[PDB]
Amino acid sequence: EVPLPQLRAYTVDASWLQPMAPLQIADHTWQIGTEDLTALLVQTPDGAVLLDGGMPQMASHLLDNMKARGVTPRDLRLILLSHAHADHAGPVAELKRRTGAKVAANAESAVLLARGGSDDLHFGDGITYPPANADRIVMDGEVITVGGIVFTAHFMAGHTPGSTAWTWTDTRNGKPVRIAYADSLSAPGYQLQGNPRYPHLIEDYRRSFATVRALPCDVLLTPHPGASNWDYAAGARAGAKALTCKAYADAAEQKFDGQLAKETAG
Amino acid sequence: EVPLPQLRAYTVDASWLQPMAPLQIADHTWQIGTEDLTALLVQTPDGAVLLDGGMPQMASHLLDNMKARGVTPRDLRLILLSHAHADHAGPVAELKRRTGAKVAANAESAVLLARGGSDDLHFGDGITYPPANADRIVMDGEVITVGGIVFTAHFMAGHTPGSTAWTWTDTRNGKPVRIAYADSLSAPGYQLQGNPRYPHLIEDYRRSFATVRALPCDVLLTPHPGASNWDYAAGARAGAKALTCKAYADAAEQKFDGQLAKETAG
Amino acid sequence: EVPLPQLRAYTVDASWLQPMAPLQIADHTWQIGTEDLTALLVQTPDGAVLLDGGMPQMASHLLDNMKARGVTPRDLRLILLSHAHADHAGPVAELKRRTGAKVAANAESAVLLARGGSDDLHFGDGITYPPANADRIVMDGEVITVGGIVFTAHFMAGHTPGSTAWTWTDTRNGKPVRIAYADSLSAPGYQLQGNPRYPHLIEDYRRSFATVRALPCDVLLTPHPGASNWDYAAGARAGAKALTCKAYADAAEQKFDGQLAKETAG
Amino acid sequence: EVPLPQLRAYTVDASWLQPMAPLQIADHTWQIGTEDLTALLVQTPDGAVLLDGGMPQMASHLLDNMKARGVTPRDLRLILLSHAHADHAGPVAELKRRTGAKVAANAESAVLLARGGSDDLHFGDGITYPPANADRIVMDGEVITVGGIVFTAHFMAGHTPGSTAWTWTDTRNGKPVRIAYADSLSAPGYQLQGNPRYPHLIEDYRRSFATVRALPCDVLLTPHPGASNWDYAAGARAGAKALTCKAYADAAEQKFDGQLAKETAG
Ligand SMILES: CC(C)c1cccc2c(-c3ccc(CS(C)(=O)=O)c(Cl)c3)c(C(=O)O)[nH]c12
Ligand SMILES: CC(C)c1cccc2c(-c3ccc(CS(C)(=O)=O)c(Cl)c3)c(C(=O)O)[nH]c12
Ligand SMILES: CC(C)c1cccc2c(-c3ccc(CS(C)(=O)=O)c(Cl)c3)c(C(=O)O)[nH]c12
Ligand SMILES: CC(C)c1cccc2c(-c3ccc(CS(C)(=O)=O)c(Cl)c3)c(C(=O)O)[nH]c12
Ligand SMILES: [Zn+2]
Ligand SMILES: [Zn+2]
Ligand SMILES: [Zn+2]
Ligand SMILES: [Zn+2]
Ligand SMILES: [Zn+2]
Ligand SMILES: [Zn+2]
Ligand SMILES: [Zn+2]
Ligand SMILES: [Zn+2]
Repeated sequence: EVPLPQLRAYTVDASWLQPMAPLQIADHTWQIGTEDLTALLVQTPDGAVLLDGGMPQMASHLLDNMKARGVTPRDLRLILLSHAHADHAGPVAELKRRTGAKVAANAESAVLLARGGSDDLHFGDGITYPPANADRIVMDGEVITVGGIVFTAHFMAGHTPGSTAWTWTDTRNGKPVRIAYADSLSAPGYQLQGNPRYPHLIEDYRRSFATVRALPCDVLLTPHPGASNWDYAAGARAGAKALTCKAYADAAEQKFDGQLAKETAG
Repeated sequence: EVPLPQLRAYTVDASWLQPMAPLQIADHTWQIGTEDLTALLVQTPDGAVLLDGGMPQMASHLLDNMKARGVTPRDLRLILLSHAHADHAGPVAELKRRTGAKVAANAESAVLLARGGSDDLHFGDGITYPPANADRIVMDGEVITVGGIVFTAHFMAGHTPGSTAWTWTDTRNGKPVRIAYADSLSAPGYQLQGNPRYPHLIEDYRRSFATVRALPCDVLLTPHPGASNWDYAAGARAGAKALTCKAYADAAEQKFDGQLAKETAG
Repeated sequence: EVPLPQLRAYTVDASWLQPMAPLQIADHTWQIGTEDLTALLVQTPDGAVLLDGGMPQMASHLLDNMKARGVTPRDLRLILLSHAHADHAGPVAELKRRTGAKVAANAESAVLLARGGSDDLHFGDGITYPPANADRIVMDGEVITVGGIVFTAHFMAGHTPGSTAWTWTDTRNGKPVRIAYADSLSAPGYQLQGNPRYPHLIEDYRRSFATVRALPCDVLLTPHPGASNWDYAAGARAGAKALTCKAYADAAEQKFDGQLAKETAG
Repeated sequence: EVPLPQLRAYTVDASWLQPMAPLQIADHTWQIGTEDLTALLVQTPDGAVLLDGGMPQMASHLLDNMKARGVTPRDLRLILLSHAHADHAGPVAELKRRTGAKVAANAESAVLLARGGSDDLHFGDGITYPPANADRIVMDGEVITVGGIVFTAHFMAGHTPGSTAWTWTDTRNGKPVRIAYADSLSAPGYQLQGNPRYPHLIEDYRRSFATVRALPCDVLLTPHPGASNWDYAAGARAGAKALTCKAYADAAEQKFDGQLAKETAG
């Protein structure tokens, strides 16, 4: 009579999967992902750091762009994550197999990564990806140093329990540039109020808005570039319209408050 | 220009996903999966055992058929696996979350289950599923006893390194029935000779043919029923045409030898 | 010349290892550990819950006391933890092997449990125990229900990142009794200020004092009974001198402030 | 009355813990462990390989000897294991935290490593150590190549299910030297016959004797040097009395047959 449905892969907008050549953000920091998914390469004299990798099928493209930058597989030392959803941590397992890279993440992100995004608090098994293990667990405010670039973790739970902003100082034109890679603050299709799987969701989002507002932030980047008004396809003006961290937090909070009101009405 | 491809879910023949009501094999043993994927429920006075669950989307159907048999979620004590591919272990993680069940498997199956079938020796990441942890590691020839039914593991590596046959004795018409749930012996699209990820593949398959030939085997069942000539949709004659274990092993070896010859020619 | 030192097991006060018979706390709640380590059995019509198990060598004693209470290994459904140090989660792995029990814990506790307490933020590898996997990850404020007893998690990070208080309502003399199993608030030998492995340690402890002060709390119990002024060897007056949650929090904060001052002076 | 016993660390002969300076075996291969535990450093132009690390407390000594050889923590690329007992894999977790090293092991060794040697088939929880994750699972006969040195795995189950011999070709005096690092073939205190946790133990040991006898083997090394008649404290004559692989296998089989006969008589 009626068979059970076939499994459905989550399909994304084509721009999320559109390869781009490396785009320089600061002296050591490059966008090497796709037009609409951030994957940041930070290059140091002592090896490279990758912050996010995008979707699972982006692994080979990332390695190609690393090679274009002078980074061989052995040179990739560290993978950091904004959060462990399939569209940001998708290729981590494959990257670990193909490079020297080790993963550092907080406990919440580590457990979600280790189950490949399955049993998501909001999406169930709808967006799974290959599981990976974290090599180092980080705590809030902990620093990790690679070739003299210091990365600081700032927990900003909400979009996932383990959502993290990463900050570091690079240079540009001889002057320091405080880069803030702030995580998503969206809640796409989430039940916000009275969620049995995330009872303090609203409190965590409100704290996370405050955390983002206060980040050291000359340049804001986000996992989805549109969230911070980056346009990676716009070349020399890709970052011209980027939001401040304050503006990003304010916009996210206004959207969140609207969603809460609609949820109450729905 | 050209975006990377969207992820593709592996889609299966519709009969693999066609629910069926429980079909009794022996006094305590029932097929509760789909028309073309085996999932065996063994019911004892001390709880139930599930051998395989089929595809990931079959979890709720399995629980429905268990309930029809008098088995509540708390009553499911043990999940055993033939091998940890998505079409047999697919729903294990969800079943563990929704029942009291613990998983027993050999080390090879446990590591493949824990990575959700990713980095498959032959399929890469093409057939992933939600990862799950094994609660007990079993060795070759080890027995597990549930409510007085004794299950014996017989390793038969090849289709996966961890492929296992499970045997137990049930009853029918007052007489013992030695049931052999023998794993797949297919090698679908595999590189058999000189495979760097499985150097002794051919030797393992040949040993596994010999293991299957020698199993205690009044009734053979297989994860794909067609492999042992079962027809789960045929009601009272579902098992009438079933192969012996000897015939199953011989047929698998003849097919394997043909594949080897074609590989040499290709 | 001089060999490396032998490994040293952490040895504890003998009272921590002194078995005791079950001591009833409320209609369904029993202390079944040792004189100086709490292990709480909550018995319901639908199976039993264990909160903490004490030291690794306590597994058989716990099972003996469960049997004395009418709880067989199959009847133990759930293990909850205060925190995943060796003196409270020590026997969890063995209990999972020997019972039907599944573990529910927050992500921080799950990752520490899965590494058997190794690489502790403060103790390094000095207090390891057999690793175990969590079956369910809980979020702050999440409830788990067993046979109609509702357990609520209240995160109180500090002693470990994953430290949790568990609350439930039992009965006594026909009246509700709100039981609070609050975790340790000690910091034994910890570097409190400027700790690179726990940068927000002090902030987390201060929040945890406030959490404990506000718990629903007719009866306070603690992993080390002396912390809440229980005397499990005192029979019918074991709980007579027990602190309120408010008094426990106040005492812990005063001790913490003294330790901070001594650290500044040392 | 009588408290439960304190945990007992397994204490080893002092020579197992006696540090030694690096002892050269061949052009790229050095013993860097203790007088009575092997830990082999293989140095290549593309990074270093460590085969075994000895006991848990040896991590810092290993890193000191690596530094003496010109190998920094970032230069250690790969850890291979003979088997995952505490006296050979003890420091692996710490080495992974402190170096760039990734672990490659077979599935049996990986699962035992991941539980820190707990629930050992023969020793129970008597010899635990800090758990570690494997980064790569290897199959029998699989090769791993580092800086042009090719390591081949030869499974030799028995002492543990995952016991592995590793072979590679180095040079000495301009000529190839086929090095065989063969695992332990002892069965210390094991129940050999009818062991429910290892039903095919005897068959596996007999196959492993045959595997060892046939290894490519100009120079045999073993995890316990005395098993192959090495004397690491004897300087320029440390390896003079070393057994062939054939002689090692024959001696192990004669000892095994004697143990079997004593077990039958006991
Ligand atoms: C679960 C995954 C597959 C998923 C699916 C679908 C959407 C998202 C978003 C998301 C939501 C809103 C905006 C608009 S905006 C100006 O940024 O508010 C953006 Cl750009 C992205 C995110 C995310 O935020 O990570 N994830 C999604
Ligand atoms: C990786 C998964 C998704 C997959 C995909 C596609 C096919 C299979 C088979 C398979 C092969 C041959 C036969 C014909 S026959 C009379 O049995 O020789 C049968 Cl029925 C099944 C198997 C398996 O054997 O498990 N798995 C497959
Ligand atoms: C790491 C483990 C093995 C360990 C070792 C040693 C001590 C503890 C304590 C601890 C500290 C203070 C008090 C005095 S008091 C009135 O309670 O402030 C108490 Cl009772 C217990 C704890 C703990 O609190 O869990 N753990 C310890
Ligand atoms: C479980 C651990 C802590 C343990 C404890 C105690 C002994 C061993 C041995 C062992 C056995 C026999 C020989 C004598 S001989 C000439 O080699 O036959 C040797 Cl040297 C070593 C081994 C091992 O073989 O790995 N492990 C032991
Ligand atoms: Zn997301
Ligand atoms: Zn996203
Ligand atoms: Zn298969
Ligand atoms: Zn199949
Ligand atoms: Zn503690
Ligand atoms: Zn304690
Ligand atoms: Zn050993
Ligand atoms: Zn040994």
